[PDB]
Amino acid sequence: QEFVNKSLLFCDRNGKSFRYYLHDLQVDFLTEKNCSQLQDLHKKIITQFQRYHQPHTLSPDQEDCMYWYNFLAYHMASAKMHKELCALMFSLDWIKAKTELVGPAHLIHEFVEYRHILDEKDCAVSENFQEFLSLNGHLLG
Amino acid sequence: GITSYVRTVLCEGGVPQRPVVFVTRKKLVNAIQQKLSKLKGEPGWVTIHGMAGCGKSVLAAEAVRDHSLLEGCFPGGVHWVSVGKQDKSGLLMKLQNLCTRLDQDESFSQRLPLNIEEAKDRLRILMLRKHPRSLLILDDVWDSWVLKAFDSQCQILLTTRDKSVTDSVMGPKYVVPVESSLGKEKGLEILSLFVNMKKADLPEQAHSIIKECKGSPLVVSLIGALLRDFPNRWEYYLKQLQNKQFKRIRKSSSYDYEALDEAMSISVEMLREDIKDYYTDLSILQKDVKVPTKVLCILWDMETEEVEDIL
Amino acid sequence: IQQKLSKLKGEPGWVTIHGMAGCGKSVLAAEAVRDHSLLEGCFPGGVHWVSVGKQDKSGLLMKLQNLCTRLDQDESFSQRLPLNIEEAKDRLRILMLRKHPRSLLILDDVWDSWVLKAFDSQCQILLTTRDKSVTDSVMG
Ligand SMILES: Nc1ncnc2c1ncn2[C@@H]1O[C@H](COP(=O)(O)OP(=O)(O)OP(=O)(O)O)[C@@H](O)[C@H]1O
Ligand SMILES: Nc1ncnc2c1ncn2[C@@H]1O[C@H](COP(=O)(O)OP(=O)(O)OP(=O)(O)O)[C@@H](O)[C@H]1O
Repeated sequence: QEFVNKSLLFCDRNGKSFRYYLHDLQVDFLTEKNCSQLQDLHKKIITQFQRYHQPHTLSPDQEDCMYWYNFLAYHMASAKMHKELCALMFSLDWIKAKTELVGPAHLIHEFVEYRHILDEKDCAVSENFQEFLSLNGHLLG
Repeated sequence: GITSYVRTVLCEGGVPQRPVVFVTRKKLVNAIQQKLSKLKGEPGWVTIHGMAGCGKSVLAAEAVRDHSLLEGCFPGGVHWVSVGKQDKSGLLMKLQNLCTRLDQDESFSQRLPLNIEEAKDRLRILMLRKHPRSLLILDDVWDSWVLKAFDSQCQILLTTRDKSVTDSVMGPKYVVPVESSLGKEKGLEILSLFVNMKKADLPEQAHSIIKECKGSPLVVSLIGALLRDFPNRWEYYLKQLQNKQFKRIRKSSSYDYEALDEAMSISVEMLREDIKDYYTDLSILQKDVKVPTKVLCILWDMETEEVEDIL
Repeated sequence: IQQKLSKLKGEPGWVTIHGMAGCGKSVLAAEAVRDHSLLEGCFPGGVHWVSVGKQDKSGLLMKLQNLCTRLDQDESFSQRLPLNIEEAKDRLRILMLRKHPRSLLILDDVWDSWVLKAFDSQCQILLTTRDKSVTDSVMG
């Protein structure tokens, strides 16, 4: 609320809720200003999250329920922790939750975009996942 | 009959005006007006008490809405001048400022008095010849050193921490006990103006928290601004404040200070080590009980007469 | 904006426009207020845009000494300047009361609430700042 009061943050008041956002340029500024602290932040919140709720435990009843499915892979990828990204996404539990809370299109998009992010063996596996995901999307939703 | 002159001047204010959201303290407005007339054109000291942000000017604003009351007392106008806590050099700088205030058009020399004795003389001459029959109001009087230069048995209105200040000065004393408070519906009127809801449109929790706080306007104002932004959950700030309210934890506020200690420390620190501890030692008593004097002898290790005087 | 400015109805209020240097903050106001009759009856004595910027205490004092001069363009009063903030408050009040009543002083680039402390007097004030939320720290 203070950030908003200082023009540092924009607030879409969704009735009783407050969905906060930045404009495009407002994000671009810090994107350049911040360095390696960002990867540390990425790695930090991964451990911290797990110290509290597991990403698979993470039920749709939460507020941040879809948050972590929309962004955790992004965090690991940004962090360049391909070993953690592999461990996260190569999982039928992770897929199950993400597709029941968020949906399979974003997922597929990631398995594609992350082909240049992952390691050689990992890419070969991820390609199995790229074909795997074609199986579903029938029953999903 | 409020003259048209006042009807226009109130827009600027010679004195501070009433709030945007208020309840007229009907119990005090009429009685204060009736007590002000007891001067009958004779000298006296009228003192209003309270701290910054607790409605000290708010009281006066509604109480003195009657023009004819003071129409014949101060034809030359009423001026509200902030004084505050000043030391000797601050009183001197304030006296140099007061000289300038009486010559707004610079008709006399731009030079300032050099000492207190000279300032006394210059102010007297200007109030005698150019500004006779007018009221100078001293806002926030804290030190008797300042009052030493004003104790001259004249019609003086001032604001301070305690109405008892009238005892240190000479002349007929008039004070306000402020025996009035706002109730439920009055607090609901305050709310209605803040959120523009009818009191009937307000949730049950808004009525419940009034039953808990008994409708105090200082609490209603804060909570309204808090729940303006925060989802309307009275429970949040209610149970929170029961833990150690926002008088304990300073928050953003329109009030000059969010801690009581800020203003209070002026009167507490201006004391002596033994009775400064005694002041703080009073908190061991389970409120809210009216206790006779004897009970504090053991606590202070003081003799009955010693306890009585300190109290 | 024209329709919202008329909501003052001759009563006090705080109008705040927000943005940063070079992002069209003055550009917005320039087109929005092209209607004269809107403010014709609000400020007959004129509108003055005065740059304030980020000032510390001594900067506010120097700015107050400058403001005193601004109200006496023809040097009809003493060339001497106020010595402190309390005096400056008084001098400005007298000149705005008697010589420049019914006019608008616009404070460009407000950054610090220390400055606003000397202006929060429930008057018709237009100012520019980083965030429109500034109106919450003042009354009216
Ligand atoms: N009768 C009342 N009805 C509604 N609100 C009240 C009443 N009395 C006090 N208040 C509230 O208390 C606040 C106190 O106002 P203010 O800040 O003017 O107090 P103060 O003691 O006069 O301080 P200062 O004199 O420096 O302004 C008001 O803004 C209002 O929120
Ligand atoms: N509606 C508009 N149409 C066209 N150009 C615009 C518009 N709004 C902003 N601009 C552009 O943004 C620039 C901002 O102007 P300017 O430098 O006056 O902004 P500022 O925020 O008012 O800064 P300052 O107030 O110190 O001048 C303009 O010169 C123009 O290039």
